[PDB]
Amino acid sequence: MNIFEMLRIDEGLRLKIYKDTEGYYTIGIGHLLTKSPSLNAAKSELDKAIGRNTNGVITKDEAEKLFNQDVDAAVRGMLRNAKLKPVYDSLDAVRRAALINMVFQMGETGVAGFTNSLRMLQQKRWDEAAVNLAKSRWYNQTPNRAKRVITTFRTGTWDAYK
Ligand SMILES: [Cl-]
Ligand SMILES: [Cl-]
Repeated sequence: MNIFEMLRIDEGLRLKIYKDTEGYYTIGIGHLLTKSPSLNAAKSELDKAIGRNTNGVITKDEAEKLFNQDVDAAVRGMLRNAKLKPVYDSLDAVRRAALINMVFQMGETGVAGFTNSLRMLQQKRWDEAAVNLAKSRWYNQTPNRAKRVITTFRTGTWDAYK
């Protein structure tokens, strides 16, 4: 199992523009298009992303291509993030995946704000972090997804994903 799979599980795959759990226009494998309330805006941002006149629908390959870009960008962002980098580097491979998941869902900034948890993760205080991580909006909004990631950080395994 790996990040792509892991994120393909949490995010799903949709070939037609849709609203995310927050109501934002999204497409593909959790590819946010816009925070705008306008579907035209989203159709536009879509076409710009694809390089074609899509009409709110893309192929799977297209989806996968956006997905690749997004994973790459997320990593790269993390690595350029002073609060993030260090934690990331301290982690083992599985847990790194858990962090990237979060980052993809929530944005580096979003994630860089879980200071306490971040710190606990860095100290490898798994149970503590898992509890800390759970005191969050994120957990309360998307409990299941959140629990998956939390287990992964706590256990260092893919269990939650099997
Ligand atoms: Cl893009
Ligand atoms: Cl959920």
